Amino acid sequence: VTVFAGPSRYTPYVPRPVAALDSPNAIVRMAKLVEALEEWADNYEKRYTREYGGGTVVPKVAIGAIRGGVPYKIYRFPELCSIYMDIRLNPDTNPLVVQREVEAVVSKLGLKAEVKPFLFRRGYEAQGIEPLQNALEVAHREVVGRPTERPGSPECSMWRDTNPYNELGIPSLTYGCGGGAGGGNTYFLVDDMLKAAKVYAMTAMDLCNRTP
Amino acid sequence: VTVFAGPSRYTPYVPRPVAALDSPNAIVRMAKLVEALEEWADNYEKRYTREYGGGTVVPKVAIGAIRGGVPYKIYRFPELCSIYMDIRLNPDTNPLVVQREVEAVVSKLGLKAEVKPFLFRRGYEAQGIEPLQNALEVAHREVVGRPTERPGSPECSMWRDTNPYNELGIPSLTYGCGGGAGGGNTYFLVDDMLKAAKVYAMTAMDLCNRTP
Amino acid sequence: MAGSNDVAKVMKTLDGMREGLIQTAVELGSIEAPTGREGAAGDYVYEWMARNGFGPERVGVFDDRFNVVGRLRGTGGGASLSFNSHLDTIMAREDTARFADANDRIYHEAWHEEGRIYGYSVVNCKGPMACWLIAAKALKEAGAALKGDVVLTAVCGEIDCEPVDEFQGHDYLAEDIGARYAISHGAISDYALVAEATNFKPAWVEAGKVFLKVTVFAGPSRYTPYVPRPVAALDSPNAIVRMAKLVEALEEWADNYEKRYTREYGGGTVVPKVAIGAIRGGVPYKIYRFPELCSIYMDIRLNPDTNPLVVQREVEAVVSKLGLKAEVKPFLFRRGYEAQGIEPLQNALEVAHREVVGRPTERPGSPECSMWRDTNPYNELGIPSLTYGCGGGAGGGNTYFLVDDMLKAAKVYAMTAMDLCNRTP
Ligand SMILES: O=C(O)c1cc([N+](=O)[O-])ccc1O
Ligand SMILES: O=C(O)c1cc([N+](=O)[O-])ccc1O
Ligand SMILES: O=C(O)c1cc([N+](=O)[O-])ccc1O
Ligand SMILES: [Mn+2]
Repeated sequence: VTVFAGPSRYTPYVPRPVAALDSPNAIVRMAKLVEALEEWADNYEKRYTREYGGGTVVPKVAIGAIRGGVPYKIYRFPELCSIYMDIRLNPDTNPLVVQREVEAVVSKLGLKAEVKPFLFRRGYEAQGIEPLQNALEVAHREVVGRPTERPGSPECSMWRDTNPYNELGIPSLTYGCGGGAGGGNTYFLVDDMLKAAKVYAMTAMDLCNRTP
Repeated sequence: VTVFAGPSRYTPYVPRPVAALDSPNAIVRMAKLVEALEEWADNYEKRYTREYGGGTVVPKVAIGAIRGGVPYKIYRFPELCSIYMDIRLNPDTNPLVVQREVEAVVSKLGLKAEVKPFLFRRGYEAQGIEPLQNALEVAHREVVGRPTERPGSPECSMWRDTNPYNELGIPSLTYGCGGGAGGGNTYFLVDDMLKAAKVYAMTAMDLCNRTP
Repeated sequence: MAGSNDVAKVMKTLDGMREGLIQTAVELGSIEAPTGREGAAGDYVYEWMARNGFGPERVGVFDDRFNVVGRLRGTGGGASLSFNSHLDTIMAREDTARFADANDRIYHEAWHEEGRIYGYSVVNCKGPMACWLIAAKALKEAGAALKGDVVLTAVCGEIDCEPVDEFQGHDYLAEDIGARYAISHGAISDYALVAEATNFKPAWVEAGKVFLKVTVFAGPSRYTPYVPRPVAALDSPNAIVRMAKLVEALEEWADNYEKRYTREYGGGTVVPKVAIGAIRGGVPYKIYRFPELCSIYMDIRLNPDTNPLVVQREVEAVVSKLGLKAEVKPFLFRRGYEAQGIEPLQNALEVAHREVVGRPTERPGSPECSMWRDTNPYNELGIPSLTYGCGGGAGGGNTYFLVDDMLKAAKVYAMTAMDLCNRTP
């Protein structure tokens, strides 16, 4: 998201006082856009929460980077300033819909901006997962002792490589020990790692002996 | 000015909703510092305006650059974010005093920050300027036709190379045709350029024939 | 003010760091680091400050010639004090053109024999540098209460090397990329103490300087079998010969220059001196024709109130009185300053000095007020600054410090900080 302003002025000529949204300094305007975008994000994750058999997807939003202009030439404030947003999608959300929502936040503030997508990947729920699901379930109850529980939302609402497999028709799930690093967990119990390796092996012995 | 926050979280784990000033995303907190610094800046130029024989100094403030973190790794928001400020000084202001004021703005918001100077240069009013002043005045009245006026404040309140000369004991002023580029003027009238070259020449013929 | 009971604790700590003080000086003095190659010395100080948690920054114009700046941060609301010394040393092993034996030992090395530390690199200037490094370490480890920051500034290029003619850029610069660069790019503070060797005598006046290149003209060039003889020296076609005459006229001017421009300031009495530091003309590998020109290079110190153009005209007159044609061209100008508003640092130091050294401070020796030290950049930029350390100056030239004296200076440095850094700006 690049917000435009201007005209550029050498610091001894900058007009003051001026309303934030009218500032010639694009950094100043962006700061106002950021709090509007944070509230939009607060409501986004709730509006687009969606439950699937494979888990509940809670799609979140973060502002991951900002810049404008360059640190080694600061005697003129920037005519532009960019923000970089990570916006997670549930499998059923079109990226263009999200872009218009953001274009609208900007429009409500009366700002001139460019909202440009530079990454798009689709999320998927597995189709025909039952054989792997079952093979794993059997192994899990043997090694861990109880039925499996429904996954925590953050671990359903990220990017993991189940997506490429699913996209290409290889039914796929994710499973391992410990809390996610995004959490952030910083360790594994050696005993749990051993448990997992056992589950992985058992899963293989079931599944790899079926005829396709 | 670097604002600190954290802890870093993978986008699917970001806590919402959170008050801006309590946000784990330093960019979010920074937006809030930017508003406080913009108000402080509106008042700074008035509080430190000061009138001298060589002109009236109106010292301004601009935020010239912002960044955090990097655009090519945005899946975790930054724990820090930096701002880069141009703060003009009248010849009589200690830089450390200004730093304390900026640290105070930060403190009033309950933020943890580093306010670190990376540039300091002094401004000067000329001493013992009269002979040059006089030669120039005379030449100016012959070529332009009326007396010189007191300069516009932005042209007194910037950085020009009169400062190194005055610092080193060489009485020095600035003088030319047209509006300043920080203005921003984008052309000169050839007639005005010719007038200046005449004023320069006459100034030289007077002054360089005076005894030191 | 200085703490009552918190001083004794810090002093005790300093008594226990004596050998650490010694090794630091010796290791530091041992590094080959003449002006132009202080890189390695900077690297040492950076990792020393880093280990002791002063969070150093490299602040420089080149990646191999830089200043090192760290801080000992205070609780809040106090005055800042800089401690400053320089990383370069005087003699390079290269320099057979100014010294009779460029490769002595005292010129390049540093060792602890007897409870003394020998070496020009220690007198100027790693001895005093070690002192405040240790003082800072003591303050930090003793948990001394300081409201203000202590800024630790180790600079490059203090020694008066300057570029001229075909000698340009990285290899020949000094002061332009040293302290004044560091201060201009962050190393600012309320007051500054420059640790160089005075003898426990504070100085807060220093001299400026103007360097003149004087080229005398003659001619016409003649192949040696054609040179006209006999001719009065001042009429010689050989510019070398005429210069020889100008040289004794300039030496006479110099004997009187220093006396005429002696001036007494509160910060010390300035006796500004003159030396001819170099001569050349023309080239050694083509001597079959004498030169039509010959240049001389003069170091002329200025008191704080003398315009360099005034001095240039005096030299031009000397040339004129001999009936010679010459170009007197300046290729270096720096101003000297007396500290303004120095009293708080003066007082903090005075009290400390009397606790440790035992007697009042005396007025400084003239050469130490009439030289170039890094007080000039600090004062030029509005940071009141004085000089103070142990031992005799290398310009003397002294060649050693007493360890007992170094321990004393480090103690004086600490007390000064404990006083000053708790005053309100
Ligand atoms: O699987 C994860 O937890 C995970 C976390 C991050 N991250 O916190 O940035 C990135 C990729 C991951 O797979
Ligand atoms: O002299 C000026 O007007 C001037 C303007 C800028 N600027 O607008 O960035 C910089 C240097 C200047 O001298
Ligand atoms: O500080 C000094 O004593 C000093 C001496 C010389 N020198 O003797 O050539 C040069 C630079 C100095 O700072
Ligand atoms: Mn020195």
